[PDB]
Amino acid sequence: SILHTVNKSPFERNSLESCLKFATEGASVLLFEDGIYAALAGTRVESQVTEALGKLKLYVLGPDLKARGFSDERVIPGISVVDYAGFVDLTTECDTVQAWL
Amino acid sequence: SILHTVNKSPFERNSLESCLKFATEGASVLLFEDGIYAALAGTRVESQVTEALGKLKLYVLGPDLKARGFSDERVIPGISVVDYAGFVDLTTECDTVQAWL
Amino acid sequence: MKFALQINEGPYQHQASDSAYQFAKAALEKGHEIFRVFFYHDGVNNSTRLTTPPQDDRHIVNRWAELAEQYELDMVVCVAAAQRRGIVDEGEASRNGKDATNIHPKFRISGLGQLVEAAIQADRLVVFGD
Amino acid sequence: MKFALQINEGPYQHQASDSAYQFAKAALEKGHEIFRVFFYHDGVNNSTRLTTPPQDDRHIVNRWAELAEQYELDMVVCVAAAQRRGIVDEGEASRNGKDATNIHPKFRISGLGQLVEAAIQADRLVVFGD
Amino acid sequence: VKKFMYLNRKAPYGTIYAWEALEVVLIGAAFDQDVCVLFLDDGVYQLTRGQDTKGIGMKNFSPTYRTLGDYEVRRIYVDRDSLEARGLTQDDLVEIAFEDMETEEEFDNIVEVIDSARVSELMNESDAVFSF
Amino acid sequence: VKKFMYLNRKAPYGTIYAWEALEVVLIGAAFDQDVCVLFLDDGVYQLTRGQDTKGIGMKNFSPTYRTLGDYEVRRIYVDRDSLEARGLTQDDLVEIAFEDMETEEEFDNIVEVIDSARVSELMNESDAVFSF
Repeated sequence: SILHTVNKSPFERNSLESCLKFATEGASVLLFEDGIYAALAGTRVESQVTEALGKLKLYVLGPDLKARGFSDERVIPGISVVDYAGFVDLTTECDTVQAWL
Repeated sequence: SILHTVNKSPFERNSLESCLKFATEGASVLLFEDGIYAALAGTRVESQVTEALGKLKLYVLGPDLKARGFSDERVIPGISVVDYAGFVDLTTECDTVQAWL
Repeated sequence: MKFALQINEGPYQHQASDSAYQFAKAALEKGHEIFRVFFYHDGVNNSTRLTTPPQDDRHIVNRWAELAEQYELDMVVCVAAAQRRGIVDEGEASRNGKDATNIHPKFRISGLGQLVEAAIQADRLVVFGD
Repeated sequence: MKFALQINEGPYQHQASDSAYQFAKAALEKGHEIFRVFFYHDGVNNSTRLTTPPQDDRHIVNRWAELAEQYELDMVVCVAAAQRRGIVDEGEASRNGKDATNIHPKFRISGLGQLVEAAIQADRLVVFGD
Repeated sequence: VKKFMYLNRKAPYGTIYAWEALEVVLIGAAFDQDVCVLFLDDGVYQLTRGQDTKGIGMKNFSPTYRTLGDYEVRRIYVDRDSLEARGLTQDDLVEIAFEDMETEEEFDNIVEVIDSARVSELMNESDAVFSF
Repeated sequence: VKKFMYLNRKAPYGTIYAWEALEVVLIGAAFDQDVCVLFLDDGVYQLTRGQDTKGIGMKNFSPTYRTLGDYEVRRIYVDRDSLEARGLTQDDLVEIAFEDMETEEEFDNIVEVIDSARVSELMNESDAVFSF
C-alpha cells in the first residue's frame, strides 16, 4: 500500500531506521539519492536492512548506485534495482508515497 | 587547542558522535543550533555525553536552548551554558575552530 | 495517472530538483500526467532566470523550462516562500517596490493553496527534498 | 583577534546565517576585527536585494547590510557559486548578458581565492553551515 | 474526502521546515479534507512549550501551533517512542484546544500521544502525505 | 607558514558540498600553504572509483580528485574506521599520483588510509579547518 522513499545515507541520517521501523507488512521501500549506500553489501547496516527483506519489498535506484560507483553486484541480494521508469511504476503500484527526509 | 562545534541534533545526525570520537584530551566542544538537544539531561545519549565530560570541556549555547524550550536547569550537570559573547571567547581561547556539520 | 510533484530545495545544492525532474520526464514519457510541479522552501529558487551554470553540466532551470514547454506543465512558485528568498515577478516587483524581477517566464508565482489543490486533484503526491 | 567567517547556507532555510550574524555582532562589539565574511554554496543567497521578508521577523539581508555599514565589513560572494544560483551584479550582468541584477550593493562578487586569502590573514576561521 | 497526513520530523528554528510546514496546514484547512498532523523523531521538539526565541533574534512561531483547533485540525498525533528517546512526556508539550462548535463539545487538548503500531496505522490510512 | 585541513564528510552528488569543496582545494593550492585533505565518515564515498553519473543527468567530477597531485596536494588522508563501517578497502578508492618534480621522486598513489589516533593528530596540527 505504501511506497516509502529514503533519500539519505544511513550513516548520516536516522531516516533509514525510522522508515524501517514504521513500514509494515507488504509495504515497499525505495532507496535513492544518498539513500543508496544502505543497499550495499558489507556495510554496518547490512544486517538490519537484510532483516527488512522479511516483510518488506526493497528497491534501490540504479542511476544513483552507478553515479556513486557501485554496480548491481555490490547490492544486497533480495533488494531490486530499478531506474526512473521503474521508480515511476513503484509509485503507481503502491497507493501512497511517503518521503522520509 | 581545538574548539569543536556541533550544530546538529544527535538523534538526526552522526556529527555529535564523530566529534566525541576524535576530539582529544583538553579540547572544547560547543553544542549550538540543533546541536543543543545533546546537552539535555535524560536523553538517549545522556551517558555518552556525560562520559565525554571526563577529558572534554562541554558548552551549550544558551540562546538556542531557550529558543527550543529549555532552561539551563534542563541541562546535564557539567556542560557550561554560554551566550554569543561566550561563543566568541571560546573561539579565541582555543587555537582553532573545527566545525562538524 | 495524475501526478503532483513537490520540490523543497534549491538547484545544485541538493539533488532533490534533479531527481524530481528525472522523475517527471520519465512519468511524462510514460503517458502519465503531471498535474502540477510546486516549489516550496528553497525550492522556489529553481525559478530564477539569472543563472549561468557551467556549460559542461546541466542547466537545471532551463531544463525545467524546456520540459514545461514540451508538456505544458503548470509550474508554481510559493509566493510567501519567494518573498523570503528573493524570487520576483512583475506583480511582486510592483507590490513590493523592487527595482527588478528575476523569475523565469515559465514559472508562475501563486498561493500555497495551489499545493494543497494539486494534492487533491492528483492521484499521487511525490515529495522531493533533503 | 582577526576573524574570518564562512557561510555555506542561504537565508531562512538554515540557521547558519543567523548564527554567523549573531557571532559577528558579538565579536565586533567586543572589539575584535572581522577581516572578511565570505559566502559560499547557497550562502551566496544572502546577498540578493530582492527579498521582502515578513515585517514581524528579522530581515537577514538588510541586517547584514547594516552591520557591514556600521563596521565597514568586507562581505564577499563567491562568483562561481553566484553564477550557479543566480546572484548577479553589474559586471556579471554585462559579461553573462542578463537583463537585470539583484545583488545588494553592500556585497561584492569575487574569486574563491578571497576565502583562502582570508583564512591566511585571520587568526580564526569560523564556519557556519548545515 | 481525502485523508491528508502532514509528517513532521525536524526540529524547529535550526531549519525552516517546521514553520513553513505549519503554514501549509493552515492553508489546507480551508479545503476541508480529513487532515491529521503527525510529529515523529525530532519533529516532537516542534510542540515543546516555553520557547523563547529572543536570544537568537528570530520570531517565535510556536503560538501558531496552539491555534490549529480554530482551523478544524482535530487529528494531532505524537510518537511516544520519540518523546521517550528524548526524555520527554506530554507534559513538555503544548496543549491545543478544540471545540466542535457544531455540537458544543469543548476539548482542552486534542494532542494525542500514540504508540508505534498506531502511527503505522495512520500512515496506511492516509491518501497523501506531505513531507518536510 | 600555515597548516590547512579540508574536512570532507558528506557523500557526493546527494549534495553539492563534495564538488564545490574540491573547487576550494584547487584554488587553495596556489597559495602554497601546508594543505591536507581529510575524508571522514561519508566523506570517504567522495573518492570511490568507477562513478558513472550518466543515469542521473549530472556531470561526473570525480576525475578531478585524481589530478590533486598536479596541484601539489601531497597530504590526502582517509579514515579507515569509516572505510570499514562502510565495508570498503583502499581498493575501492581511486589512486592519486604525485611527483615531486623538485627531486624526481614519483609516487604512484599518495592516498593514505590512517587510523583514528592519526586523524585526531592531524586535526590538532591544523591552524585552520574548512568545513562543508
